[PDB]
Amino acid sequence: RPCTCTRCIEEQRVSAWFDERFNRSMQPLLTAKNAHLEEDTYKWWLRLQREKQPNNLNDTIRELFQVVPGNVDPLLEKRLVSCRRCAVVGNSGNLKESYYGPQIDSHDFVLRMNKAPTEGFEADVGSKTTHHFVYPESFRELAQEVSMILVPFKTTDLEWVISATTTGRISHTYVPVPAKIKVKKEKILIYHPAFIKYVFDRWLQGHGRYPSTGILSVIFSLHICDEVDLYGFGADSKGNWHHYWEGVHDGDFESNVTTILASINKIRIFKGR
Ligand SMILES: CC(=O)N[C@H]1[C@@H](Oc2ccccc2[N+](=O)O)O[C@H](CO)[C@H](O)[C@@H]1O[C@@H]1O[C@H](CO)[C@H](O)[C@H](O)[C@H]1O
Ligand SMILES: Nc1ccn([C@@H]2O[C@H](COP(=O)(O)O)[C@@H](O)[C@H]2O)c(=O)n1
Repeated sequence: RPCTCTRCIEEQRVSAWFDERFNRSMQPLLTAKNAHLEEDTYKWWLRLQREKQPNNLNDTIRELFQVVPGNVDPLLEKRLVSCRRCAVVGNSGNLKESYYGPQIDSHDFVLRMNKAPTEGFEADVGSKTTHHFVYPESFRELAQEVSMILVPFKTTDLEWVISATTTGRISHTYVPVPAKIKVKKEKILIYHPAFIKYVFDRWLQGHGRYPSTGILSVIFSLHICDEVDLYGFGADSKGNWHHYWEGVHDGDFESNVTTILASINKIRIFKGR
């Protein structure tokens, strides 16, 4: 249905560059229904981190959906709203003294990532979080309201969700990872591995080894939201790349994708300081 915002990200024939890349049939979250991967997609995904002798994926996903919800709506019930407005907050130190907190919090969803804190940074980054993307090597404890979106880069990452909410047996991947987390099982969502390959193939055109968490978060919000505003992406005005509180990816090519999306009004970018 056409959205009721000023513009709608889904709208075709605004930009053929967007229409070529956006695929409305993509499902960005894993469910029991959608979890079968095509062989080529599965082989691509195993190659990202090259784990030795991974456990069978369908067995892992079965066990995963004994623990966390296995029948989420893949677009997080976007069907029940007419205009969903989202803020996607990256980690750039361009948010320092930006005073973007209130405008960030004014959105329906606020999506954060990795170990980025809000505590003590609220005036700049906001206090609201509806969804927060993590992987085992870049988790921090989340407030209890917050949906955790696990972005899996290897079979162990799904195993880790199982373990860290239950037995606490996985404490190491390529680095130490938390053996337990406090996040409630009902608040966990799983980014679909096929949607990672869609991001890589169609949005990044095969640039990088695989997509960064920032660009995965952006394309995910193109699908789940009608209006998307980006904060904390890019360097600051002095050209520094640092975090606001403290190769594998092609950051130039990903940056250019977000610049082009902004130019066609499919997102807005707040550049900060
Ligand atoms: C910097 C880099 O290439 N990181 C890769 C690498 O990481 C390591 C491997 C072995 C020991 C230490 C590290 N490490 O702490 O940097 O290889 C792993 C796979 O074994 C990852 O691909 C690292 O890349 C990170 O992956 C995460 C997702 O796990 C995320 O994409 C980060 O953006 C990326 O740097
Ligand atoms: N200086 C920065 C810092 C982070 N970022 C974005 O925020 C996302 C998460 O940052 P971290 O991986 O450093 O936690 C990155 O993958 C990137 O797209 C950015 O675009 N500019």
